[PDB]
Amino acid sequence: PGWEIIHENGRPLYYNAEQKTKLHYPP
Repeated sequence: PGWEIIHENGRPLYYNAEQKTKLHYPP
């Protein structure tokens, strides 16, 4: 929960503020 999706340097990557996480794909 909390994970989202935004733009880092041009590509849409997964975001997360609830746990302060980031990525481009799930586990």
